[PDB]
Amino acid sequence: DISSTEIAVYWGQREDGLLRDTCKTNNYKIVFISFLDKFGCEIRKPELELEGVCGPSVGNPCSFLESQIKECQRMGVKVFLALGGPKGTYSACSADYAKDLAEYLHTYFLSERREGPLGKVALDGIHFDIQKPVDELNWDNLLEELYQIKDVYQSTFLLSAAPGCLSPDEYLDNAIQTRHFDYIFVRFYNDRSCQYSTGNIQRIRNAWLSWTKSVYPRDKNLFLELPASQATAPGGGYIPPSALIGQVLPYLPDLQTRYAGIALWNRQADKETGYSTNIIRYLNATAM
Repeated sequence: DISSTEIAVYWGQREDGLLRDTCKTNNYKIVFISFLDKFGCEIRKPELELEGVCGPSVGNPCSFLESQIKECQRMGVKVFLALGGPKGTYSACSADYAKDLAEYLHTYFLSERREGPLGKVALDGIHFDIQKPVDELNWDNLLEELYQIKDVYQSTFLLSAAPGCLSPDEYLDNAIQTRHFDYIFVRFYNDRSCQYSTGNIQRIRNAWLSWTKSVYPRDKNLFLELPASQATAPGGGYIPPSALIGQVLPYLPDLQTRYAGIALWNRQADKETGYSTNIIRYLNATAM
């Protein structure tokens, strides 16, 4: 229901501030470290670069984040690594590379097995933000390979995706049809066919409906990914918090069985506008 809303947020740029500060707000159940955005056939050991935050090009090692990640986790925040995003050159390449990459993710991010880009960590999941890949092949294979690893090691890490709001998604449909994703964060913005606009919820309600049919199993596994400010939604889709709570959420089909919460693009914008804070105030403690 609305009261059980969980909030995820994207973090990974200078303007987002500290990962620690993000987690310690208590506003978020999930933080996506964003993004591993340079990988593909001949990239044997992908390197993490967080814009203005860490990586070889910045001169501050991403491994400094290990302690912050672990404190996030200790206070119950799930920390995911997000693949892809709006920039970079990324490809799952081939069936073979999909296995190599899944193993890399497991070894270096999901198991504390070796020192990796974020230090020695076991992240809570891998998030497929496949919005601008080289192309559409092999994302299903990557997901399959990660899913199989989880079974090999009886791991608890989660797998999630962020498709666009018109179903079927051009890049992620085959992956989503495997049913291996735990969570789907549908990007209801930058698309007039399926996003909110002032006084008009029909397109977003209809798109949500479409996604409830498209995504199996029929669990509480669907989130709305939304921009946290008008400026992070140049193509539209921003939903004022009062409208989200009053005009949109109550009217989502299968709200009571499918709705898990929302994700906010991005931490900087959320800080600027107070979006999640306001959401929590309303949906949370509507009556104390």
